[PDB]
Amino acid sequence: KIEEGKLVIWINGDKGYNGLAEVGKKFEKDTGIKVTVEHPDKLEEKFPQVAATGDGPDIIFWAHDRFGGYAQSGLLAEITPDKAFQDKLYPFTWDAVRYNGKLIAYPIAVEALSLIYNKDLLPNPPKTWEEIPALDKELKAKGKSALMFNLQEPYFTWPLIAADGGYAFKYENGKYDIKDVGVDNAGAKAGLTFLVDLIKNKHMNADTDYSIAEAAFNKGETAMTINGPWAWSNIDTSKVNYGVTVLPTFKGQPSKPFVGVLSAGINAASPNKELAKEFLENYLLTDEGLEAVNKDKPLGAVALKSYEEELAKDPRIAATMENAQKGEIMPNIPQMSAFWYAVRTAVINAASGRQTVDEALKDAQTRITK
Ligand SMILES: OC[C@H]1O[C@@H]2O[C@H]3[C@H](O)[C@@H](O)[C@@H](O[C@H]4[C@H](O)[C@@H](O)[C@@H](O[C@H]5[C@H](O)[C@@H](O)[C@@H](O[C@H]6[C@H](O)[C@@H](O)[C@@H](O[C@H]7[C@H](O)[C@@H](O)[C@@H](O[C@H]8[C@H](O)[C@@H](O)[C@@H](O[C@H]1[C@H](O)[C@H]2O)O[C@@H]8CO)O[C@@H]7CO)O[C@@H]6CO)O[C@@H]5CO)O[C@@H]4CO)O[C@@H]3CO
Repeated sequence: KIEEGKLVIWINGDKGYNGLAEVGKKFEKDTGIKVTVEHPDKLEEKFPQVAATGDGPDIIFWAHDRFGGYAQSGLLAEITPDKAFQDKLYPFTWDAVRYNGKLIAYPIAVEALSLIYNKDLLPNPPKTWEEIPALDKELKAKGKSALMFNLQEPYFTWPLIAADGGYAFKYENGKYDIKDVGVDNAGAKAGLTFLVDLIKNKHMNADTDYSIAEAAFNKGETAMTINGPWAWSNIDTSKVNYGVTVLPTFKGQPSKPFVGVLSAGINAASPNKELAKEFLENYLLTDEGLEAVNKDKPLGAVALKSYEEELAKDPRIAATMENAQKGEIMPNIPQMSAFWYAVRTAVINAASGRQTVDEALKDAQTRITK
């Protein structure tokens, strides 16, 4: 069902889909071509189903990590932007959208975790992970804790584990080596061990989940937290006086948060590929375009250098980018579902003495490169 002479875009419901529409209206003015933005529930699952049979939308919006699965099944058309369009986005962001050495989507927005702190309790954030244990005792003397984050999820603990050497899969060129996993090196042990210590010296609680670390920061009980752009909305509400800054270093090495890139890909089945290419590169990927979606619902840090510079006037955004420029692009290969599951295990076991650091990581690694 190659609709033809139309544009149909699929975007998640929690995004700036009305702003996106106005861009669509703009397009419709210089072209006569109708745009249509929809936000169907479970679009990330419906896409692969409808597209396998030459259906779905012309363009799909989703975080880049799902795009590798789509591309393996040849659901996404390859893109060919020119060097001069390429130089308009941050370099790092193009590597988020290369599958099998091919460009499969356009990078929109960039997300990464940041260190969020209570300005009131902690007038100056720690620049070191090593210096947090002291801060905790220092702060516990007044009834408050130093830090509180999601420990139940690998996404949240990786920044530290990867700080000194850890990685998921090696990127030596534009391909990921699926047998070269960095969960069992020196660096990962150094970082996981540091984390275990925090739990063992009662500086941290082993069952602290997302909702527990949020409640705590937000009620003013703890002085720091580790969260993303999606979380800001609730703190505003909470009325806390927070700041957002770079992640602490570990052994003098930066924390390595995973990076997620919001991306737009074109259905391999679209008859409208040149139309979509036109709309993306010249209508959406411009200052007036990112601004129109953004006014509807913030995007965070964007990949468009020009607009980034203006957005980065909000220290929360500049910090997100700073963190993403130090982070680890979340690999988009199918093997990643192997890393999650196994890393969630290695960490939980280490944090509850159910297995040492050296035991957990080693069995994690065999599981992954299995
Ligand atoms: O119940 C909650 C959730 O249930 C359903 O989701 C299931 C999902 O469909 C399955 O695919 C599976 O997911 C596993 C996944 O495949 C594994 O790879 C791993 O997940 C990793 C992610 O793939 C990886 O991207 C990363 O994730 C981080 C995100 O990138 C990052 O943006 C952030 O996420 C925050 C969201 O941005 C924010 O909107 C908010 O999320 C709410 C969702 O929007 C909303 O859909 C719903 O989620 C349902 C979902 O609809 C069902 O499909 O509620 C969410 C509130 O929790 O907040 C997010 C932060 O909480 O953060 C994350 C890391 O959390 O890393 C992860 C691994 O660390 O594991 C997945 C299973 O754990 O299973 C889930 C059901 O559990």
